[PDB]
Amino acid sequence: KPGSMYRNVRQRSFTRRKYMGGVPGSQVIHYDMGDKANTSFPVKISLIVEEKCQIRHTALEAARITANRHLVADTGKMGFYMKLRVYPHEVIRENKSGMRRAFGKNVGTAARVKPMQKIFTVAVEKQNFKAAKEALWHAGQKLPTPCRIVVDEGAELVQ
Amino acid sequence: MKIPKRFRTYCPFCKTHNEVVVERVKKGQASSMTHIARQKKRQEGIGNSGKFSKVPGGDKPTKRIWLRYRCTVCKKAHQRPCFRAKKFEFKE
Amino acid sequence: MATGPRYKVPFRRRREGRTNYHLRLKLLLSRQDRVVVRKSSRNVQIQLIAPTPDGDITYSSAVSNELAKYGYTGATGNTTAAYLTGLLFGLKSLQKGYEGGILDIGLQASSAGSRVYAALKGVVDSGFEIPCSPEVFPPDERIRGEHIAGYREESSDLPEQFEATKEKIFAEFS
Amino acid sequence: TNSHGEKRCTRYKLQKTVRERGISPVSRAIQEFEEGQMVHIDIDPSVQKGMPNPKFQGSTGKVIGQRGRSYVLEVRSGNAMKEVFSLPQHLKPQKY
Amino acid sequence: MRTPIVEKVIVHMGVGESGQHLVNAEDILRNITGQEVVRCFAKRTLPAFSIKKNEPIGCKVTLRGQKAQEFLETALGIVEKTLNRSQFDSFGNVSFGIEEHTDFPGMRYDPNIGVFGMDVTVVLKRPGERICKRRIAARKIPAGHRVTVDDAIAFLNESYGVEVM
RNA sequence: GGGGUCCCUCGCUCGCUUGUCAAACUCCAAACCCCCCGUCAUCCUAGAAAGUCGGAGUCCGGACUGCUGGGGUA
RNA sequence: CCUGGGGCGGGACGCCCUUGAAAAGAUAUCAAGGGCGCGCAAUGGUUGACUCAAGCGGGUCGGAAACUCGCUGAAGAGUGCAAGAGCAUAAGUCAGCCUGACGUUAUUCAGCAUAGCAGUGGAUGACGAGACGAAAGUCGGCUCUAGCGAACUUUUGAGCC
RNA sequence: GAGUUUGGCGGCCAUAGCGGUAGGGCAACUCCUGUACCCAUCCCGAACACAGCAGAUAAGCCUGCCCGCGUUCCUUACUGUACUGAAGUGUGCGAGCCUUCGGGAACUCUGGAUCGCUGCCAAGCUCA
Ligand SMILES: [Mg+2]
Ligand SMILES: [Zn+2]
Repeated sequence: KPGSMYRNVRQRSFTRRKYMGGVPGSQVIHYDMGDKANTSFPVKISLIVEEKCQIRHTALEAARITANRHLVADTGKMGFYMKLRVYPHEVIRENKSGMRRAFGKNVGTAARVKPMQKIFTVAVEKQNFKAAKEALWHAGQKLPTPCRIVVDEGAELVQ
Repeated sequence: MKIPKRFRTYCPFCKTHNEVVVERVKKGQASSMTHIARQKKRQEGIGNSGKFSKVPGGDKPTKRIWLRYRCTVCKKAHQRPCFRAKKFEFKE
Repeated sequence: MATGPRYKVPFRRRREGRTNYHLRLKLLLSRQDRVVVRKSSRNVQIQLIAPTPDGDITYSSAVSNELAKYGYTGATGNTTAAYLTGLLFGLKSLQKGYEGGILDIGLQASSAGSRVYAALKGVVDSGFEIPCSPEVFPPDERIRGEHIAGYREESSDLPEQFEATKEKIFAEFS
Repeated sequence: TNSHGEKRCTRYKLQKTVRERGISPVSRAIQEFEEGQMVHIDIDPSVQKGMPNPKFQGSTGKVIGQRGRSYVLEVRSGNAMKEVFSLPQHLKPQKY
Repeated sequence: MRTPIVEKVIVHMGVGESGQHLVNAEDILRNITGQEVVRCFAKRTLPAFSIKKNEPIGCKVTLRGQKAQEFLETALGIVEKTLNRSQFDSFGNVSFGIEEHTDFPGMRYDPNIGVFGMDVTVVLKRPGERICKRRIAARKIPAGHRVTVDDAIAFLNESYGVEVM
């Protein structure tokens, strides 16, 4: 089931899980990566999406896996702090016959994100800025939206 | 449920509050000389009889508890729109 | 303890423990003046009140501090003083042009032979009209002040001065 | 299927705010109204007696008579004139 | 007007069931208290006691005035004027336990009744604490006007002579 | 409460600082909109609003622009 | 009969609540969450007296499970049962006295906005009787919104033609 | 004729609540004192009720203060942002989005205020 199916945002938010049945939970494991204690990272960059899209939990997990592996192989295991801001709260339901009784079963969750809303926030040192930026570039290739990187902290620290 | 055999209520004939004894209404036997029995005897012949060959319908899940409130002073009973209950008993 | 924005504080009189609003809604449905009898620990006070949306307004009133001018010397916070205050309130309200009103004891508990019901009997005996039941009225000897022989002999001045104040106030307002 | 009861779809029409929940002001319940006076129907959910429909919530009714405690209001519902009985607890005067 | 005077004395007998035993409990409590004694009702049914809801369990009595003073003097006599700081509440309202009603002189042990332990608690307040209990303009007492634990032990030492360590 | 002299491990639970949400959540809260009043505007004695009667057709509809309308992979 | 052809399945075929529904009203689908075809002489009425859930602290094998005292406590409880709304000197709990879970009758609402439409309810009243209460008031059942059915026929109640 | 204090009844129902400190009572209020009686306890005169000489402002109450928590209001920035009424031969492959005219937040932020306002009647005193 490709991500083009559950991508466009034309339906309201289906998140109240006490009035639905049996949501298969997200495959996304963690939401904080790297040094979860050092708040003294001067250069901080964030990956933002520039469309209104619904990111599946599997897409978020794949993007997090590629970004975290690239950052661990670039800046060491404790030379970065990467934050996946958005939780997949929407429940995605598929009509698994014909169109009679078409309200489908829940087949997974997803996160509805607005334009310019940050997905990943990465805090790195001065020298590891390029590796973090390039890993965030690899992260957005696994997402269903055009993504552009924006610098949070230390804009003067880079150029 | 339970309703008392005797309690003080309004007698519409004497126009006062008095003790009344509650009595369950007995469905009487159908008279054989009513106009519908004569019509049914008059409609029997060869073949179908119309409304008199109908088998009567079913019943509701709970029938109303049909009660009559006989006044203890003037003796004239009256009956009111009764509740619907499965199990009924009289408290004494 | 207004812990947050979803905290509903009571009304100000209810916060101060001074007014019941359910009883007030029950009483205000009469569209009649209330005989608001309030008793203090040293004397008693009675008012005639009619509500308007700007706030309650009081037409007539009478306290135990007025009983001195009619020739009363004893305690102003007993059953006899309550009866005399009620009689004075009834005569004064009759003179001003008020002859009706429902009783209003408010938060004070209801018990027969109290000071409030003594004031009620005083109001009723003055010609003022107020719906009441005679069971809650006090005995006539209690309004006279026949408690005196139990503890104190200086209380013996009470019944004669009560009768004197009664005749004086009746001559005063009539 | 959906129902057709009188309280249907009145989750917020007949709901009180957080800081007006509880007892209501008793002065609102003895507000005498004149003949022909324009009064606003703003239903008090706490007072469960003498209440009009939620469909008349927010309509201005012209007082035409009194039926005991409550008042007779000539209310407009779309294009028809309705007679809506409401106690003074649910009504509120119009000020100019 | 800051002396933490004895507001009331509370006695309770945790029988844990009803029948002949609870009647004997209330009778002996009335005998040793000199005042009519009420019972108590279980709030919920528990199979461990095998009790039922709305079923009598224990009995309690509230003692005030000179009766409260004399009963508290007797209780201090049975405890030999010994008490520790852990007995005291956060607001000085003490509560301790006794295990033998035959500690009280004047009552004879019966073989059927056995030995009963009743929990007694005496509440200490200040002269003016009626405001939170009355019916006309009741208001909460502040933190300053309340009774501290050290003031409670000082009052108990001065008036009852019970050393608390 | 879970684990290798209940010596100490320790997940829930409660606060300070972060990160996300709701169609059956709201301390908040619009723009449209609806009732009433006043004003202007238009209609109106060449007849306003209301009422009574005569005659029907009609209850297969469809499309464009919005409501992220609901459902649906579309 | 409805029906993303019909059939199988199901009843969205009667009634009630939340969303859908786009902040007046209305608004469909085999739209989503569901519930009801009952229970109760007290689980009802009224007056009085009190306040609940849950924590912290004290009390003896009465354990971290009972019962009891203090403090915090606008409600986090309870109100018979779906959902939503209401309620704290209470619409809750307990106790005293009671049977208004009364006979008869008129309007207007809302089922059925606008705008016709059945038996029914549900809010105001009226006549006659009461209950509780100092009185004001409250009571036309159980806080409000579901718990039910035409004509004909039979049976029954009071008095009449 | 006017004012202060006190009491009762209130209206608006937090700008009024929660919390902390400092002051006062001649009259008043309260605390406080007893239980002959009226009344009462699911036991207790604890409350209620009654009858009150004291003693105390230590609390209720009144006056002033503290921005601490909550609320309300203004204020600068976010910002004329979000959202939206009308029209559009404006634009995107598409989910959509843009320009014009007209409205216009919420959160947060800056600097501040809010620790009630007011109505009636009565008791007193101090009127010019
Ligand atoms: Mg077919
Ligand atoms: Zn009779």
